[PDB]
Amino acid sequence: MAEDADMRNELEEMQRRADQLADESLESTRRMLQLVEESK
Amino acid sequence: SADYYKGEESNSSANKCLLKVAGYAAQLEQYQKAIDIYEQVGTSAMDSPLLKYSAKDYFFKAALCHFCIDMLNAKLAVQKYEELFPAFSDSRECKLMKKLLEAHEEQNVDSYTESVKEYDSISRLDQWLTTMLLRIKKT
Repeated sequence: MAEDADMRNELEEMQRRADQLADESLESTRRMLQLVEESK
Repeated sequence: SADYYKGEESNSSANKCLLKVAGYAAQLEQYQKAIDIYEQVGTSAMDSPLLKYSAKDYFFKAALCHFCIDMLNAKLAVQKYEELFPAFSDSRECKLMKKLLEAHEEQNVDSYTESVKEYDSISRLDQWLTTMLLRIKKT
């Protein structure tokens, strides 16, 4: 089941891709707020 | 120079000189003059549509300058500023002062420094405000 194990790991890799995307979104939102506050 | 310009009725120039003098005085550990000057400038600036937006900042600084004197008068001044300039309540400055006062009320210095760090991360702090906050934190 080694190959099936790696298939599961690929699924978890897709899950971590979603997580990474959410993280960089969170960072983008923070940068939004910082710049918007700065302009004033 | 401020007196000379006031005698010439040239407003908006004596105000900056008085503000500089008040800030340097507050740095010199004399707060009554700084409080009075900042309050006077703020009350002169509320009626101005253009400067009104900056007026809040002045109020905030004044309230911080009164923080060292004693906590009770700090709370009272916060109330007076909130009631006299209701728009000031909208700004995050009121929330920051309230959180700082709450942290001090229970000797919760950790919350004080966490809030200060978060605000600094949101916007970098100035040397004068940093020194004032650090001096307050000694207590």
